[PDB]
Parts: sequence; structure tokens; C-alpha cells
Amino acid sequence: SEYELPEDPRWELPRDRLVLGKPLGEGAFGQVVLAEAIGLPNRVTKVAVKMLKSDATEKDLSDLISEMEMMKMIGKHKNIINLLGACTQDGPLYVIVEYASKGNLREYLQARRQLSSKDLVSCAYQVARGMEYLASKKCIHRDLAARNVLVTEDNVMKIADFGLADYYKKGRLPVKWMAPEALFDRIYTHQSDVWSFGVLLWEIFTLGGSPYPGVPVEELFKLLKEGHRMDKPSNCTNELYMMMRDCWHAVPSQRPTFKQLVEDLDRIVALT
Amino acid sequence: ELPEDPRWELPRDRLVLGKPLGQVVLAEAIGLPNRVTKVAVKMLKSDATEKDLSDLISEMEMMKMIGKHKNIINLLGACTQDGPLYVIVEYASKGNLREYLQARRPPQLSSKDLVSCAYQVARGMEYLASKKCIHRDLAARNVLVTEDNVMKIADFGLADIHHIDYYKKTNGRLPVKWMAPEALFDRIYTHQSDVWSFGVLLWEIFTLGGSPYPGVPVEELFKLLKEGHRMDKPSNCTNELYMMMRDCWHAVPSQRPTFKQLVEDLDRIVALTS
Ligand SMILES: CCN(CC)CCCCNc1ncc2cc(-c3cc(OC)cc(OC)c3)c(NC(=O)NC(C)(C)C)nc2n1
Ligand SMILES: CCN(CC)CCCCNc1ncc2cc(-c3cc(OC)cc(OC)c3)c(NC(=O)NC(C)(C)C)nc2n1
Repeated sequence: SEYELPEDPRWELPRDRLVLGKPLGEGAFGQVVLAEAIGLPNRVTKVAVKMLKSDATEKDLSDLISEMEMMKMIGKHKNIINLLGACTQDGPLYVIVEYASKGNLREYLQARRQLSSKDLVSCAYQVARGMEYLASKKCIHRDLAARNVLVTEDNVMKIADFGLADYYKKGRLPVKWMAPEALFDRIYTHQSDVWSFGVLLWEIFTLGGSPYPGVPVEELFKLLKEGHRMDKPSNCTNELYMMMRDCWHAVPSQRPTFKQLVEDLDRIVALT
Repeated sequence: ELPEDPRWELPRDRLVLGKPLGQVVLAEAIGLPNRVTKVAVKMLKSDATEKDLSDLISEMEMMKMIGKHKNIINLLGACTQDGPLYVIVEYASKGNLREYLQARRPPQLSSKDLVSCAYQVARGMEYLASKKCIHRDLAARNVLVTEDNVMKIADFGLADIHHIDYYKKTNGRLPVKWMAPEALFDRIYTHQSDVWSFGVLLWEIFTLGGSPYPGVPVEELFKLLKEGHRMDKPSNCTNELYMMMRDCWHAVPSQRPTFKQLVEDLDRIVALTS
């Protein structure tokens, strides 16, 4: 709201206990910066702080608040970027979350082209867990992709942007991750996230590969309508490839659920 | 108007014309005395211009000079006198290599079959290279397969690089996707740019008739090419053959291997292939 944000003692962290740092990046909404929180009672923890940019509007604030509240409703899980604290009173809002020192999975996977066969499946399993969790919390990500997966210093995959309140905007095209029903019928479901997870799996087995390179939107919709499915990556069992194709099944009910995926991948990680 | 040639002429009555292939028609040639041989016959259309008759003759004369080789569609004869020009060439019952490959995809060909298929193409190309012939459109579509599974390169002596339409499709594909960057941008065609094309063809063998750059339009293809993009390794294909593919797509023309080299490597791999 305009003059003062709602109070919640549970999450509030005294601004003096937070020391803002080197910005991690930015976007339309606002801005994220590295920082150092104290006693989340006198030990410094590194965190990422999201906040509004100086050109923000009441709605931009309203979106950052909604994003914080949603993270609050959802709850904690090892495989998602968790809420750690918040400075809401007397000053700009600060959404304090977990810090992922190795950036998103795409960048992670490319700098290491050195992961093992178990590691690649281990990474896919952790992303499936987090999604199962978000799904058990009624959460529909709608933009699952390696970019929205962040990796910690200890290599823990963490789903990001799951609580975020132009088919041509890039520099890859996010529509390339979209389930046909969500892209044609605007039908966003937990199953559509399962489609996007397939495209993510492929990103894992191509070590940061770019899906449909050189293929513009109009062309993508055509391949989709023609039932075309990306080729099986080199270094990826026919089994893991069935899983990708499984997730890319036209009929959303026929695609596997995140719970099943977590199960299959559990097993596969063991048989790797 | 057409000069008779004792070397290749076959009496028109010896050519039992048959079913259309796609103009090329299947046909039976008696003699070539009491034996018939299945052959393919190229002839002009009804609305064929005098230019089309020039190219057709040219394609024949080019075939006459190039000589015979196991891995190319050889010339068998011609019906030039009194009537339509019939250019009788070898018959490939199993169609082109793309179809051959696709129609054998699992719901089969071995690894040695596929590697052996690349070897034969390379030999076809090598002979043609040894004879000063640059193909310009080497692709699986331009390789035909005989009943014995013999790979035969087609349309090598074909009749303008300055009149080619880039936005034209084939099965709905863009031939520019087989073109080397310098042949596409600088209009420079050499044996080397044919080597780039053989690399794309190699990629089609290992993807069982796979389409290069799905959904990628001409304008976007130039961009990938300018950025130095290279297709990914086909699944079920060695790092050694992917490497060969990669060497064929070497940015620098003078650095790509020659067909003579390709033939030596493929021959070594076939022998080692399971
Ligand atoms: C760039 C150099 N390398 C090497 C690869 C290191 C980078 C380290 C990146 N460390 C990091 N660690 C945690 C982050 C968390 C968020 C984030 C913030 C949220 O606020 C409420 C919610 C959320 O999930 C629901 C995630 C984030 N958000 C973000 O938008 N970041 C950009 C840069 C894209 C603007 N970035 C983060 N970065
Ligand atoms: C159901 C699958 N079924 C369809 C009937 C099998 C198809 C088998 C096709 N069997 C065949 N066997 C030999 C051919 C030779 C040529 C050919 C002709 C030339 O003339 C001087 C030169 C040349 O290269 C030097 C090759 C050719 N040419 C051609 O352009 N053919 C199409 C169909 C594309 C018009 N086609 C051929 N086809």
C-alpha cells in the first residue's frame, strides 16, 4: 500500500541486520542484489534481496508483495529458493531469499562441459522433487526452465520464480518451453509444467543446449501442430528420452505426473 | 537437329517405356540382345522450352565425358534420332537415400550398414572429384539406391548459381541447408564446399533421413551460419563420425578433409564398425 506495508513479526528483519551488496541483476519488476544478513544470533548469512527499482509503481510494489506472500503460503523446501526474511516497515520493501552462488542451471551446465552421468540425472531428480512440492502446494510455475533453476555452492538445485504474480520477447524464446495446450488453449496446469520439465530435461542432457535454435515463433507453432518433437540428445538413454517424449505427449492426461517422475528418476539415479 | 552418336544410340524400338518415376519414367531396354534391363529414361515435358533441351543434352554430354563408376548413376545409352530425346540412365529401384533411410527407421539397418553407406557416397564423390566435377547439391535426396543397396550419386552433371532461389523448398526442405557458407554467401563452389554438403549428408545418414534445421527459415539459417552454428551430434553416432561431420563443416574451406581422405577414413571405420 501507499504509506505503509502490512506488518508481520514472523518474517520481519531489522534493516540494521541486513547489509546490501553487489547487485546480481535486474528486470522489469525490480531488482535483486547480493547482501549479508545477520542472525536470521550474530552470524552473517549471504542472501539475495529482491526490491523495487526507483521507477516502480504502486502495482509493481503490489506484485513484489504478492510474490512474498505467495512464498509464505507455499512454504519451505530444499529444492526451491526459500523466503528468509523481509524489511517491509519504514523504508523500501526487501524480500530476502536464499543465495545461489552458481547461477542458473543453464550457465552452470555450460561452464562444466564436469558433471557425471549420475550428476545429470541427480540434477533432474532435484528439479522434479521441487516441482512435486510446488504442485502439492497448488502452485503452477508456468515458466519452468533451466534459467529459473538456481544452484547453490553445494550444488542444490533450487526452483526460482515459482511465485511470480509477448510470445516474441526473448535470448531464447520462452514459448519454446510451453506446453501446446498452454500455448494454444491458454490452459495452464500442473501437467503443462510437466511438458516444460521435458524441455528442461533435454537442456540437462545437452548441457545448456538451446532448444529449437533459429526457429522463430511462427515456425515453432507449426512444428508443434505437426507433432514434431526434438531429437534424442547424444549421451542420454532411450529411457530418459522416453521420459522427455512422455512429458511431450499431446494429451496432458497421458503425460506423467511430477510424483511419477520423481519416482522414475529416483530409481534411475540409483541405476546409474 | 540432334547430332547422332554411334557410341550411345539405342533404337527407339528397343526401349519399352513404362511407369513414370516422378520427367523420368521406368522402362525396359531389350538388348543393350534377347535380354531386357530395367532402366530409367529422362525426357522433356510438353511445355519444355528449347533451353530445357539444351540442359538435357548438356547433362548427357557431361555424363558421356565423366566416365563410369560404381557409385554414380551411369549413362546407359540414348534415343536422339527421329523423335524425343531419351537419356537412358541406370535404374535405382529403392529410391533416394532419404526415403531409403526413413522407410527403415524402427517403430532396420545396422551401424556398419550406415557407415558403409557413407563410404559409398564418398567414393561416388571421390570419382566425380577426380574427374573435375563439382556437384553443388550433394544431399541424400541426390543419392539413389539400387536393388543391391548400392549407393549411386545422381544429378552430378546437371546444368545457374546466380539464378538460384533461396526461398524455394524441395518434401518441403531448403537446399540452402546443404550449402557451405562461402557457396551460400560468396557464391564460390568448389570440391571443398561439396565436402561441407557431404557432412550434412553424413548427418542425414545417422539420423535416418533426418531433416536439417527443422523450422529454420532462410533468414534464420544465414544467422546461424554467420554465428558459426553447427548441428548437434545425432544420437546413436560415434564421436569419431561426429568429428568427421564437424571437420566437413570447417569454417575454413582449405581445412576440410578431401573426399580422398574421407574415403580412407570411412573405409577404416567400416572395417572397425559393428
Ligand atoms: C553471474 C555470476 N554467477 C556465476 C554463474 C553467479 C550468480 C549468482 C546468482 N545468485 C542468485 N542467488 C539467488 C537468487 C534468487 C533470486 C530470486 C529472488 C526472488 O525474490 C523474491 C525470488 C526468487 O524465487 C521465487 C528468486 C534471483 N532473482 C533474480 O531475478 N535474479 C536476476 C539476476 C535474474 C535479476 N536471483 C538470484 N541470484
Ligand atoms: C514407392 C517407392 N518408389 C516410387 C516408385 C521407388 C522409386 C524408385 C526411383 N527410381 C529411380 N531410378 C533411377 C533414377 C535415375 C534418375 C536420373 C535420371 C537422369 O537423367 C539423365 C540423371 C540422373 O543422374 C545422373 C538420374 C532419376 N531422376 C529424377 O530426377 N527422378 C525424379 C523422380 C526425382 C524426377 N530418377 C531415378 N529414379
